[PDB]
Amino acid sequence: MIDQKIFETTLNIDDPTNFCTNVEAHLLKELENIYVGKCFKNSFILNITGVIQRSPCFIMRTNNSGRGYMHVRFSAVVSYLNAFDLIAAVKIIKNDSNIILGESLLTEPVTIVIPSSESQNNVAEVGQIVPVQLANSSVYYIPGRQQASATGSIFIPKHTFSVYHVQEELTQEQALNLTKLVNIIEMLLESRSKKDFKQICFFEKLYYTYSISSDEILDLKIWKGPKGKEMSRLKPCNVLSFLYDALKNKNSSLGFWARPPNLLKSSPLAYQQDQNSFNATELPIICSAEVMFVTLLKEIINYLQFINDLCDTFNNEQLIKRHENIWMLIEQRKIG
Amino acid sequence: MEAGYAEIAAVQFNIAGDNDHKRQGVMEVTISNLFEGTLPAEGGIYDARMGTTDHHYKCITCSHQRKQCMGHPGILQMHAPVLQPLFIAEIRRWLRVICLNCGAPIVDLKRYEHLIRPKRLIEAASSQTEGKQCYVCKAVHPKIVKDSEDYFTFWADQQGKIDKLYPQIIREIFSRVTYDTVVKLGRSKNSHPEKLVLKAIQIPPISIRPGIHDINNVIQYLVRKNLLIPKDLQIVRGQKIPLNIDRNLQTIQQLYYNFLLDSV
Amino acid sequence: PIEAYIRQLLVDPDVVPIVSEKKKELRVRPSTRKEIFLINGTHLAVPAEAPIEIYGLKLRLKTFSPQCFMRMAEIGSFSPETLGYVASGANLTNFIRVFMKCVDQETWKKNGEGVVVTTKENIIQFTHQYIELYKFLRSGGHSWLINRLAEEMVHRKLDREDQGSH
Repeated sequence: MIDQKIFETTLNIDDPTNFCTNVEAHLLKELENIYVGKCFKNSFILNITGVIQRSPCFIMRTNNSGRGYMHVRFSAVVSYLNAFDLIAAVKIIKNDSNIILGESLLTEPVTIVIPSSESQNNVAEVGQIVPVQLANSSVYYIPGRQQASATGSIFIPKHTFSVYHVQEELTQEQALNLTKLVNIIEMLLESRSKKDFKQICFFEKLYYTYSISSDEILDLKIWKGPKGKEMSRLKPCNVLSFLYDALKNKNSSLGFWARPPNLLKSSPLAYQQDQNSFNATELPIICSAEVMFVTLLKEIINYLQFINDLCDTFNNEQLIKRHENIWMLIEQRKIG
Repeated sequence: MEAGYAEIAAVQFNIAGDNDHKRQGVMEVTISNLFEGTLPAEGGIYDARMGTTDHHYKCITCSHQRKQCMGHPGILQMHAPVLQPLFIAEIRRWLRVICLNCGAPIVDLKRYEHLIRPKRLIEAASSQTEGKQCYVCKAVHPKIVKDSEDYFTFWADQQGKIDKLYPQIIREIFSRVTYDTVVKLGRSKNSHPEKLVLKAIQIPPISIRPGIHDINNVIQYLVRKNLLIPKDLQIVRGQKIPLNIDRNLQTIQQLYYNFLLDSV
Repeated sequence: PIEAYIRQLLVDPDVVPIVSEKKKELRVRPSTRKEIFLINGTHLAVPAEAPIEIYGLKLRLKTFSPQCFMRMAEIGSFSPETLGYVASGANLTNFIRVFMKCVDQETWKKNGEGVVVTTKENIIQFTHQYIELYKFLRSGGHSWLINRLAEEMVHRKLDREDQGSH
């Protein structure tokens, strides 16, 4: 997830007289040379946005070199990868008996180790681009490295889900905070709308937990995609509209919230009920409205980004025919 | 990436336990060999991960030459717990204060709440605690006596019955002490008595012991004699361990004491 | 799998100490020395292996200061799991107190405030809530959140100390 961050650092200056001429420009250039494209303080710095504040260029006191140093606090655009994150393009580099290596081709530099034990792996031949999902573990950001260390496997769609029992109302400040995620989802939806609809439908049908019976596209005037199975007589509710109405204090967030596999994970739909009617196989998670909303919004963001990057990477039928081996493997692991 | 200019503003002194030595160590010593041909043997006490003092090879840790390498500590896993030579007296002050059966303090903490922290534990241990009965487990506190034949052996005298407090028994006793007792006795949360017994010692960096000194012979003897102690050794208060194992434990603890506090 | 295994996993942090009983039930052994309580409220530690019957679980709700979160955001290298924990403890967020509140009753009272649970099934509920809380703290969500608030609060402090003042 691309985000902002603020760092502190100390930079050494060999020629203080030359540095003091255009201090802000020299500072930006040296910061870009040192920190851009490297992992530092549990994050990977993408760009240097600016310098919030600095210190006067002091002169080093413990040596007679005459050099200087300056403490700089700067805002940088960084990226942080989380567990269960969906990456739609990694290049298989090494395929040996021990492990499998891949490198992401997206704007999030990360090297991914893959265990050969899992059956979904060991099929991705060297040179194939396979969309993978990061495993339930932390992503290692080793200082000084141009990539991130992570573990994961080829993204096989899951068949289970989680139910959130909400006993707390959504406060105005929490809704205002969540409007940022709502804006992110909106921008992702408008970016998706510019892409090819055929590729969108193909990939959503491919990564559906179930199998779409026939061509039937569901439309909400803000998200367009194929329509799949339902849940008896239960109807889904739009999450974006619910959040917008909650900003005006017009809805109640209490009760059982769920996103069972019959819903398209890249769609803003969700199920809200007054009773635990979902046939889940675990105890419902007691949480506030804000926690459930954060989880669902980030899941929607993840799946929207996954579909968008998958369509970006595979822009022609030649790549699809090349990766039909992976596509059939994905298709096989589906519940009837 | 570059390291910015910095200066030291303050220095903090603490007691290093097993966790500090395990996380600050760059390798674990596992063999008593010294070389494999001309290069240092991997896993020995001269392993190049600890540093380098020869032109032939560079440091494996920082990839520097012997001039720019400051050395890196290693870890030696002791098969039996060992006491800290520098703080043996402190260990005594803790054995006479807390109960040896449940860890609850045998002295009244409220009696020392007005003293300053540096002398709270000293003044608590100065009082007569032998024969005092714990108010929780109802166990009579024995007499903690220092063996006069060495500098690190303790005995418990329960109404004439004498037991030897092996470092494993001392560690089990100390791990039963809560942080509330440590704070209320003037010590800090970084000076818990459980750190006074080491099951993993630090092999100093090669930069501290160049000449791949005579202190390296002590470490090599300590490494070789550590492997004589069985790994699965377990000591429980009251157990009569064989004289073969008891003799080996004495030398290992004495070797480490002479490694740190010889002729001091 | 096993409730004993789950509780042993839950015993690891300094938070959630346990109360021991002589009823001879729910026995478990920690992976390290653990400070526990007993009925009538006496605080005693146990070594890295000691069979302690489990009367109930008391998760302590630690109260920090916003200056601690300010310092940790100033450092900037902390994991989201720790930042969110401190923010919940500093009342900047309430995730810990939201996932908790499976309290049976006022079945056990002492100095520290928190969640006390003393029965069979509600201990299972407590373990489930703790596991879900830490999964949320390590989830993709709460990583966009804690980072957002940590960045924005530091930025606002810098603005009010430089832009709003002189």
